[PDB]
Amino acid sequence: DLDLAKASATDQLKKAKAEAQVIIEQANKRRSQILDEAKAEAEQERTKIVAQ
Amino acid sequence: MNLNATILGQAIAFVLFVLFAMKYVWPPLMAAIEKRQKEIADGLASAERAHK
Repeated sequence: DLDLAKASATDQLKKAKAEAQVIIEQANKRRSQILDEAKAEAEQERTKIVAQ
Repeated sequence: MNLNATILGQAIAFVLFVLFAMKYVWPPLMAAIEKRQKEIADGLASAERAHK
């Protein structure tokens, strides 16, 4: 029981520590994706309107 | 039957046996079984604490 408890504690700590970091990093990736998309499409729209 | 001064010599023998047994005999015994019970109980307690 002592061995199972220590092993499970380490396993769950490692898993949560990895998963939360992954989630936050990919949230930063999504934020950057949205920012880049907006930055490109702003000038795309302006370039359409001037030709109009 | 007939009372005799044997009443006194056995009174010496009895007190001598009582003193020697009280000092040396009892304290070493009963330690081992208590140690067994404490080992089982503390192993259970520690395992259940780690389970919690």
